[PDB]
Amino acid sequence: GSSGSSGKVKELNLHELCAVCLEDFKPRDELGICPCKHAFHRKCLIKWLEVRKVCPLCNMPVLQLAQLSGPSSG
Ligand SMILES: [Zn+2]
Ligand SMILES: [Zn+2]
Repeated sequence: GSSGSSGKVKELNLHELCAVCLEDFKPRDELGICPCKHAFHRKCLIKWLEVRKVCPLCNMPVLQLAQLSGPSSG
């Protein structure tokens, strides 16, 4: 964990924080958006998907993309 509130900190407050790692999302790292209106770290997701092929937020089974994006289905 983190403990040591000290020094001047200037980090715009937001209402969006990862669920797997629980760390303020950063632009430097790519963000993957899910069909459940939930975004996560390209790493957090990929990994979390291995141990649990579900969303750590809504907890919905995301195996196949229902939406008709491309003929890459079959
Ligand atoms: Zn994360
Ligand atoms: Zn979700």
